[PDB]
Amino acid sequence: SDQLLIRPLGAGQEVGRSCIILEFKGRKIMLDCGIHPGLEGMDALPYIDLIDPAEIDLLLISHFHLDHCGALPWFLQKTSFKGRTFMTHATKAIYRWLLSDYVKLYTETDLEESMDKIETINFHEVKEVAGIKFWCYHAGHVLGAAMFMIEIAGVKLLYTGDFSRQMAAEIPNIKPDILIIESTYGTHIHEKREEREARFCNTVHDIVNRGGRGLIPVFALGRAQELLLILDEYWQNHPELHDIPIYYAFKHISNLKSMDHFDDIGPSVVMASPGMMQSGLSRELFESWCTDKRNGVIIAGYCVEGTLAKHIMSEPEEITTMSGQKLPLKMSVDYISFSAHTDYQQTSEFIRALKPPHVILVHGEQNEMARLKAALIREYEDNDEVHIEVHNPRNTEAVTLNFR
Ligand SMILES: [Zn+2]
Ligand SMILES: [Zn+2]
Repeated sequence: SDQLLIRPLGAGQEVGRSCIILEFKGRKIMLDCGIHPGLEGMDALPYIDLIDPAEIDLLLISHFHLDHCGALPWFLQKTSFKGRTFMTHATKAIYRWLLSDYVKLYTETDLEESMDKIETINFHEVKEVAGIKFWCYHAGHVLGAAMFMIEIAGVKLLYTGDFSRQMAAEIPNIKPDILIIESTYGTHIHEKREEREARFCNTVHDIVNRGGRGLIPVFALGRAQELLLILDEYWQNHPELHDIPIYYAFKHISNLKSMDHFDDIGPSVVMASPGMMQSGLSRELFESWCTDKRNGVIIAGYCVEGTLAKHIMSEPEEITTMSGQKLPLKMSVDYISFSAHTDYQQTSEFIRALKPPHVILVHGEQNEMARLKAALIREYEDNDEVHIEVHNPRNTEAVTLNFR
């Protein structure tokens, strides 16, 4: 029998800095290498100290979001890592653009110097490195997102990275022995898409109707363009809103460039990034509008601990200006999901289709992940013909499996 070891260095019982180590029959693989959106500098990095970069044969990146590849430039240009790295074409493209803008660990120089060290891979195409065969499936979630299936000595493991089944994620016909899957939404169930878009539109409407400024923080394109389509349509069907502008930083939406390139007048809707409001325009606008109860913000994506958007949802009496000033939070705050992750029914169905004897949960808040684990254990705790062990390792903790 051969022993297989899986160990999160990031995203273990948390969302952020996804980086999971896999060790089997002499090979070592790293799955993702991102940073924690809610942490600063070196503290926002996975615990790559526990390992020797030089011993990593393969590095696979699921998608372009920062919590999955935010720390790559650093890893590639500042450690003893001399292995091979792979991404899908689109992922790599958006990588340079996205990580660059992130540069407001490494520098613009390092990023451009890592591009050469990153190989691309097409979907449904088998690649081989050090006796490790791998290929990817569409993950849904975002453009270019991939779920890597890995095979070593006949043992197969599927890593979902981040995925959605609502472009929908493919369900592999090839059954893996091990499944590493995201736990973002835990046991939550997503509300009907139509009810979601209606509540989103009615909330935006309420804000501008009372003379308010409505802020909609969004990232690169995790749903940005989709929301613009929803609002524009709604505006078309409501002539009484034609004089209320909608800016994006279509027939009713105009593009904005900066807080210095737009007039902040009467009621309006402004969709700006970053989605989690740590800095940038979304944060500046929030700081300029938070004291007026007529205004409102609508968080349309999942927000990691440590971020302003997440804190705002706790409905604090006051907020902290980037400059350190204290401002009262009077604008309304609403949360309507559009982050594109699977909910419990979708995760459950995915796992039921593949029936992996071993399921390893990552990328989920501790408590959310614990309920998912329990609910999954409960699902197969009844039938004795399907044995599935669910693991929820903390960062640094290893899961050990023996094969053959
Ligand atoms: Zn993601
Ligand atoms: Zn993620």
